Amino acid sequence: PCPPVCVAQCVPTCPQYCCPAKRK
Repeated sequence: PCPPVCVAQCVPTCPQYCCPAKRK
């Protein structure tokens, strides 16, 4: 599951699938 720090920041500890990629 994605933690709030991943939603606000794409840190290295965060799961790649949770990182919010600014694109579409």
